Amino acid sequence: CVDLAAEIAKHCGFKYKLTIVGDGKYGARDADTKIWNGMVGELVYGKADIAIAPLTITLVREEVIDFSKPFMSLGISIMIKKPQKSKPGVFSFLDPLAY
Amino acid sequence: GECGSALSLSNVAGVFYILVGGLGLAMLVALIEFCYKSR
Amino acid sequence: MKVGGNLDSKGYGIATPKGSSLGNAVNLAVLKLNEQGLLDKLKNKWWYDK
Amino acid sequence: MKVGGNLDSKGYGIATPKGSSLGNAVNLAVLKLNEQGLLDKLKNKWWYDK
Repeated sequence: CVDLAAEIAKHCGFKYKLTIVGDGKYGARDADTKIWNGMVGELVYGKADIAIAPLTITLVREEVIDFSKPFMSLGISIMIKKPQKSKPGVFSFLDPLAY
Repeated sequence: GECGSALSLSNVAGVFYILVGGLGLAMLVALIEFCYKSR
Repeated sequence: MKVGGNLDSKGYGIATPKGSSLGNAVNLAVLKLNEQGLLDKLKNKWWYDK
Repeated sequence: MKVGGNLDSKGYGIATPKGSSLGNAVNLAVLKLNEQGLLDKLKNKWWYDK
């Protein structure tokens, strides 16, 4: 997204400052207070003029901010720890019996 | 809600035991008839 | 390891405050960059090339 | 049998001649039908129900 930001800035002809989101969040609206945090809050409260990040296009976000057409496609997925099929001893040959 | 390979030495090791008592007695009777009857 | 299919299908977009004048031009820039094949090269560069 | 994951991720849309006046109203109808949960029921009906 740094390279993408450079490309976008070139194609649209603007100077930009990369700022790390204060809270390290993508952006969510506090239920009760209705306050957006993260980069969404940065846009909502005028702390930044554009967001160039892995910001998921969502309905609740599209209700409060504008999105370009998708530049990347993804889905929720599952990560598991790696496992090894093969593990070798000496006499596991003998292990069915005990010392 | 709060609720949501090995080896058994013992089992026949007993039969080891019994087998061995069988051994000792077997030899007892053995040398008691050998000594007793023979001599 | 990633196991199974994805649970949903969506994308990332460039977001602006509602009614920002950049939004349209940024969107068209994104369209050009997609149409140039740049995004596949950049994805390979940052995911798989190393 | 379907093997592996999908190679891409996309969808079907209702298409109109460019500048057709139906496009907007049809699109909002589609949005409502999605929001009603009708499409999942119809998909079950024509894919799996039989």
